[PDB]
Amino acid sequence: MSHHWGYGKHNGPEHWHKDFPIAKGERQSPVDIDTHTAKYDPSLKPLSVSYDQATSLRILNNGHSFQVTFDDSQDKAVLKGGPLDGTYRLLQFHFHWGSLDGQGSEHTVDKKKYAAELHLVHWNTKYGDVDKALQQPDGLAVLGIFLKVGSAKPGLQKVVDVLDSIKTEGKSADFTNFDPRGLLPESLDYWTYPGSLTTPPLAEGVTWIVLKEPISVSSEQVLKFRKLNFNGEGEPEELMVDNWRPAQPLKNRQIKASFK
Ligand SMILES: NS(=O)(=O)c1ccc(NC(=O)Nc2ccc(C(F)(F)F)cc2)cc1
Ligand SMILES: [Cl-]
Ligand SMILES: [Zn+2]
Repeated sequence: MSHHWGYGKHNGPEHWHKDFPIAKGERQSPVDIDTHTAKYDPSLKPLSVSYDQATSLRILNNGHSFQVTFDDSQDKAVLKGGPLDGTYRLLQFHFHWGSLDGQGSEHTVDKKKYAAELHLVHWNTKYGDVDKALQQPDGLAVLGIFLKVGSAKPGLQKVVDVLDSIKTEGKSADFTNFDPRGLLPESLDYWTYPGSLTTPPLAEGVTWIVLKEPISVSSEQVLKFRKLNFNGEGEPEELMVDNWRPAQPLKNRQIKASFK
């Protein structure tokens, strides 16, 4: 609540700049996507999402989200095309969500907040490892996908099923043989802009690719997210909800759209 960065009144996003002054930088994320200002760019290529050989490893409650990690030693699950130059390897995905269904997303669309947001995090292979990539202005690409409540997303259910085994900070479980293709919406139409990580260290090295089409997840799926805990085992129970950073100033940036 004050012993480490987080999302509460005493350690949340308004405090982060003290340890990470780039929090007040020129290319911070998330942002509000004003759909009427975004520019259709007919020269953007279709996004290429190649996840058929993805090799998942573990699922972890890291005290700020839950995250599924992948083997990124080789080009297995990669993102290419769109605004990207070269090849970006999938490292991990995680979510941000709310306490109620009208908040939880980091990006907004014409100020609209979604119930949650999925981030599929990739790094640029030209830098050899993620640690080096994190120091570059084009080191990372994050594919952001909004979640709204509707019918269940079948490809999310194996994630939901394991959450009770990682309730508290520091717990992990085996999470091999998970196929992230099951998390995507039908359309790959997107907005893109240059930004940052949305958690410390807030590094300004991300090409954001935010899909226009949300996925629908069921009420029961989101309720299971909201049973996770921020705290470690034995500490006062603080439900892991509202683990989202609000929109940051756009400053000197243009958001581009892949679609008219
Ligand atoms: N919310 S967001 O999508 O903007 C976002 C925020 C923070 C990160 N940070 C990392 O993935 N860091 C990282 C992972 C993994 C490793 C490894 F263990 F592999 F070296 C070393 C660093 C990514 C994305
Ligand atoms: Cl604390
Ligand atoms: Zn994220």
